[PDB]
Amino acid sequence: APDSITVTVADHNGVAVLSIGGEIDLITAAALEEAIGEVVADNPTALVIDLSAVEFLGSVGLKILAATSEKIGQSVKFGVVARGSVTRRPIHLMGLDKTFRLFSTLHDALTGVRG
Amino acid sequence: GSMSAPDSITVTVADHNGVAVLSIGGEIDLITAAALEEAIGEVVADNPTALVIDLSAVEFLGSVGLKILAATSEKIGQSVKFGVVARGSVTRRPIHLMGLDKTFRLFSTLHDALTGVR
Amino acid sequence: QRGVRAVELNVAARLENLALLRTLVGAIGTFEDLDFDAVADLRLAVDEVCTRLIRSALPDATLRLVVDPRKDEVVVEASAACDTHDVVAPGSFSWHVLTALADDVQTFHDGRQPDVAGSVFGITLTARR
Amino acid sequence: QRGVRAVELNVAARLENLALLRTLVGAIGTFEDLDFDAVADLRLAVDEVCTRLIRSALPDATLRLVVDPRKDEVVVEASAACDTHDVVAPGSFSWHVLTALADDVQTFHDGRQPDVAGSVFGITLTARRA
Repeated sequence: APDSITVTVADHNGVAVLSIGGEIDLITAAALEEAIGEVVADNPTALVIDLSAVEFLGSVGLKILAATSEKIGQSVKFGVVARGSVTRRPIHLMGLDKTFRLFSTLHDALTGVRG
Repeated sequence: GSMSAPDSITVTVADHNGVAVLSIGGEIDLITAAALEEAIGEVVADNPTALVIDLSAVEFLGSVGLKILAATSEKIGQSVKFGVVARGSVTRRPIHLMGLDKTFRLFSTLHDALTGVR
Repeated sequence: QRGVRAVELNVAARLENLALLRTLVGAIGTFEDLDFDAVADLRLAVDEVCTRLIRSALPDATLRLVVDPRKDEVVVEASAACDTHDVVAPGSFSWHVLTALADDVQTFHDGRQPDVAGSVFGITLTARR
Repeated sequence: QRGVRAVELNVAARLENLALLRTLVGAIGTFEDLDFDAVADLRLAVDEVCTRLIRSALPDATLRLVVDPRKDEVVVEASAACDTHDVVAPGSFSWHVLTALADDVQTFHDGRQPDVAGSVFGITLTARRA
């Protein structure tokens, strides 16, 4: 992946947690898509994408999150951690908070993505 | 930093057991230089035995601020124990690079400066 | 028209320059005391317009970006010599982004025939804090 | 000349923009992975040249700042239409500051008589990456 994005993969009792940091733009978009693809290929029962550390969420990133929800939402419990001006705000401004479940913290997403 | 509400420096003077400590916050540049030189002149006018200028909270120290520090040292230094608190890349480094730490006493912290001017 | 605090940024119209532009635009908004939501909106809005221009820009066109922080509004203008007049327009996700972030999204071009020597396309928007 | 990642900034040459320029220069130096000493060195050196330019700039002059990040160094050029050729007089404290903080610092101007329509005065300087 480019140096301007960071992607880590973790597990919380079977919930896959994909944590993104740095900037999500046209330069780093492929790396983000590839990381999501890999996680989804392992058939998680639930997936939380944590955007807590994201410093810039470009429109391409909004597209990726919406597409992911549409692609997997029927088969995988899906959630996104986003708060503040960079991530949560444009997701709401575009109305995409209705398209996937947003959580303010990882704790909420983990306790909420299952039940 | 809007034109409506321009940034300025913050000025505070406290006595530390006989030592006048002038503390500046913000950016010292051609715009704020007059404020800095006025603040020094007011403390000097109260006739301190020792003066510490604390640049701990200074975010930018322009060349004009360097001039004002050396000029202060020249205009009190004989009659007054003078010391400057400066640390890091913004403050002590340009003072060091310009050789002014040979002109007045530098200290890393206010605690060090206070024992130093005594 | 420009206010005293207007900043003109000129870079080669290449995707590799977008990260720098976002950093400078954010520094301007922060310096102008926009709040966190407004700085993020400005960065995203400008990133979107600059992305659209670059993807149509001639190989060594210059991207010219003007950020003009005003009294009540921040006016943004970006332009570049492009290979089409269809750089961005209503109905696209890009247009939806711009109008969700800004108040008066407008475009313009110079009417020259793009396949000859390109055509300057411009986007202007007003981001109100 | 200027690489693909160079940036040209233009602002009105005036005292009210002096702090804005510093903030942009610091943003670039941080973006260029200069260390903390180098970012502060760059801010101070470019603030010095911008102060000198502005303080001699014609009333409606533009201050142009070109930052050119090259493999081993960052090259900066600042210029403005000015009312004199003695914007940074040799021997001045400014020259001492500039040579302490930057490399290959040079002034230049277009040779026009400043009183007629001003004379563009420029300063270039180099920040070594290591």
